[PDB]
Amino acid sequence: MKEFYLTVEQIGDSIFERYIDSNGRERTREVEYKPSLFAHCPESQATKYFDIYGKPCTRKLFANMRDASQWIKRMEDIGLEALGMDDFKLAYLSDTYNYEIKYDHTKIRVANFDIEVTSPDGFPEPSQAKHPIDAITHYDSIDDRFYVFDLLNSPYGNVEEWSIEIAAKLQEQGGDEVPSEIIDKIIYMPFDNEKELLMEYLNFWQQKTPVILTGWNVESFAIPYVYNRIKNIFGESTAKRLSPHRKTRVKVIENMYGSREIITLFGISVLDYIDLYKKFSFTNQPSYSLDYISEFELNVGKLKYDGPISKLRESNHQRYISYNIIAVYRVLQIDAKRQFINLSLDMGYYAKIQIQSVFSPIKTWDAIIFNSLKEQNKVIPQGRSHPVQPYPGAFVKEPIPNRYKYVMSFDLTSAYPSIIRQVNISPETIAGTFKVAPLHDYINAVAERPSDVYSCSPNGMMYYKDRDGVVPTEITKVFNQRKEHKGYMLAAQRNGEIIKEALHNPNLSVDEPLDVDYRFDFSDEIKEKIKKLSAKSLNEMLFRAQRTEVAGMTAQINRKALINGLAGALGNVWFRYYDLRNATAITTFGQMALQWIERKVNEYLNEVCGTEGEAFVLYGDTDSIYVSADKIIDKVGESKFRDTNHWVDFLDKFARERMEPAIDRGFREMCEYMNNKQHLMFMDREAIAGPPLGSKGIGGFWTGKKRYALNVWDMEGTRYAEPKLKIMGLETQKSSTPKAVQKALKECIRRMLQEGEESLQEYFKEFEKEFRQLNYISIASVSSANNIAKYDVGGFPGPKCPFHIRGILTYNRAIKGNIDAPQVVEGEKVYVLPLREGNPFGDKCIAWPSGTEITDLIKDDVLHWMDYTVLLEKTFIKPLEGFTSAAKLDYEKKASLFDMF
DNA sequence: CAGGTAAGCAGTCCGCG
DNA sequence: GCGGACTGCTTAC
Ligand SMILES: Nc1nc2c(ncn2[C@H]2C[C@H](O)[C@@H](COP(=O)(O)OP(=O)(O)OP(=O)(O)O)O2)c(=O)[nH]1
Ligand SMILES: [Ca+2]
Ligand SMILES: [Ca+2]
Ligand SMILES: [Ca+2]
Ligand SMILES: [Ca+2]
Ligand SMILES: [Ca+2]
Repeated sequence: MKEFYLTVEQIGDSIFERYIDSNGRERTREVEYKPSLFAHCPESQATKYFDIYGKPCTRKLFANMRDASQWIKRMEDIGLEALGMDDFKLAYLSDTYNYEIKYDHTKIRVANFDIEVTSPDGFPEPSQAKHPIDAITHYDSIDDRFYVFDLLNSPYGNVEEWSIEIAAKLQEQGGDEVPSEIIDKIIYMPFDNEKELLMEYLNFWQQKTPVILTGWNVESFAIPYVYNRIKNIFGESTAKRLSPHRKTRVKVIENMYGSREIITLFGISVLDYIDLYKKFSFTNQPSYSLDYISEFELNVGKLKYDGPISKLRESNHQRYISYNIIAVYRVLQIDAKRQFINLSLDMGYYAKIQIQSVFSPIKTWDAIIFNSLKEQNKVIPQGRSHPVQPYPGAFVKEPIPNRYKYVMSFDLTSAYPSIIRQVNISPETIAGTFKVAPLHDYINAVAERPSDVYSCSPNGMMYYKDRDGVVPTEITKVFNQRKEHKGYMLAAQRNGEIIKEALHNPNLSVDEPLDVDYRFDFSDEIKEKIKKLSAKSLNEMLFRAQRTEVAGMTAQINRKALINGLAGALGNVWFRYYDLRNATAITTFGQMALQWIERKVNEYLNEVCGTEGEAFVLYGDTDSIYVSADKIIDKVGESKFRDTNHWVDFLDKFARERMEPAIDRGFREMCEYMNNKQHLMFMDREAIAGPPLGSKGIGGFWTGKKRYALNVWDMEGTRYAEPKLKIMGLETQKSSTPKAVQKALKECIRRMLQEGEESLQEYFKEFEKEFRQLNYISIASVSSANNIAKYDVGGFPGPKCPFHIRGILTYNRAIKGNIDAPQVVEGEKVYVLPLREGNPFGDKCIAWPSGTEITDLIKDDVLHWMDYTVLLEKTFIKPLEGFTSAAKLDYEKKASLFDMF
């Protein structure tokens, strides 16, 4: 097989590389890598190296990496550019793997671990590591085994061995319900004392050294705790055995308010699953406890136990250990679904970076572009200092707040990356500038043509047309990948709808799910067999289709995020290719494109309708338009349609056969106007929206910019079995909105859009009547809690104290003195409830850690003093009032003359 | 910690005769 | 109590 790296490090003048050799074996080597850097040289100097601008360079080969780094410093002292890849391990990887890396995941050791630490005096701080580690479960991907290290004797209690037999039993049998599919994969090791446990763990770690290391909060908790505990018991040299090169570094992670400590283990790639999830999931969660996320992702119930975790080991060691094992498995289950590790490996190897660098689009693109340029013997410029400067972004149209019955939307495929490719925007393709006219002059096509030679953006920039820039070239490659995976995602989605349809008429038989590839549209034969299947088989097929869709989603949306990150990186001062001229060329072209096409669509539709000056485009954001289709439907007449699907078909046909060709002609003219390199503005129909045929539903409404709701029947070619709400920006979409309130507001909107005013009034009246029975967690608001200290003045709110911080301070006084009570963690999320006047907490609200029950100490008092009236008005009535006034609708029945009978 | 700008709403402080 | 200046938080792109 072709070799591939696992990890790479620079340690002094050596590269330390772990890799898979040509036989599939893991190896480690130390290489005295001699780096090269570059300086500009005279035109007469014969060379094959040129900077990105075509200026000749001489290569300087250094005796060692320190020599190279010192040379960079001296070049700064002289005042001359030091060119080339200054991150020497990226240069090493580029030299050693001068080919597209094909990796074999089965050979990469992926470790998933979790530790338990009993502590009677509050949260066990990793930097202190003052309490024994009493459990470790460490899953190894190569062995496919859960290795369980269990401390039986501790200063906090001596316990009996964990029983695998009890662990397997149902909760109703007194067991722990450790999933049957992992029972045979557990390797259980009990220990008489902690020193022995840790020594054996380290020997095990040396035998089975993780390449990728993951788990839940491992970077912020498990890794520093294990490192510091071992350091405290045995000394530093022993703790450094966690690194295969015996090198570690305390790394300070700092933001705008305070800092924290993590341990860098050289020769290991740590991908904490919480961070993978936050980056790659495109969710924003009220809580990031593993319990909360597992419930959300997997629909598994929380692991229940009696009493605090600080007493769980002594009271019920059996469950304590079973829960440690299940916690490790839950991360594996989430990954089986989301495939973030696979994503990271894909992106890391593609870029030729340390895998953990996938968190940084700047580093990722720096490496992609360097490797691309190196292929041509071109030489990357030195990174420079730039002051942070604001720059303009997208255009967003101000909508007229209203109901909108029939709506068709369109938006550009990969807008910003497509603009980059179309205009040819790149550091080395800048050709000059032209004298700019006001933006509206380009939008209305009255401005002088910018250039008859170069490709232009209405910010004044001109670009070469003779050859593609490296940014367009490399962005196109990742775009093509994204497009492939999105194809699979949408096929899986359409396949899901077929199954949902079939589930209306399930067959009374015993059978199996069909063995099919859900990434491809079902054939006629498959469709026929599906129509003959049982509910059991259909539901299994739906589950599989939906898992396939999720896998496609992960692969596509994060490749989209990467390419969009390149457009953004051009406006990030830490990017090697930072240039506000290029960043603004993208954003300003986008503003033009949107407003240009708004004009063209209006002109086209006024033509086909025989009107003048009428606004068909009601809204737009960045690269999208929302077109009122009422007059189109009305031109045929509603009574001509057999059912909802009939007019959806008609609008779909109108969009594809009339709208899109007109849109395309408008954009081709714009491309010619700007003299662009290639027409790539592809604005395809997104949504077809409207009320169900014959209903009193309103179809959709807008309250303002970035705040709307649509009843969608077809989304990017997926024809839904049941209408789906596309809701953007409204409170139903915000993690800060109480769970039960999101649900109720969503139902109000569904009723507005699908059923009408009377239906809405019926639901509101019921909700208002019953909501006091809702569980306190379901009606609590959520907020991130930053700067708790700033606003804390002797335990009381300081000037300008935010509402949620006030709540936290109220909580702190209420639990004061308790070493055991859960503390609110700076920067994490809290639940927030308002409190009735004259409550014993002495303030108008209380807040506590999100994803948790409030401590039993005060729970009864919170429940008793909760202000339901305020809660209802702020989270429910006020947003609903916003929706209904916008839609010109009443959520309460107004008086009428009929009342007099 | 890690990636760009636009823009919405909650809430504080305080004016507004 | 609404509106502005401001902070804080959170979404749409
Ligand atoms: N830097 C950055 N830019 C974004 C992000 N989301 C959207 N944008 C910018 C770049 C996009 O091209 C543009 C339009 O947003 P869209 O959500 O419609 O994405 P895009 O057109 O790229 O892909 P699409 O084919 O519509 O799925 O807005 C983001 O998360 N980061
Ligand atoms: Ca635990
Ligand atoms: Ca788009
Ligand atoms: Ca599309
Ligand atoms: Ca059937
Ligand atoms: Ca869009």
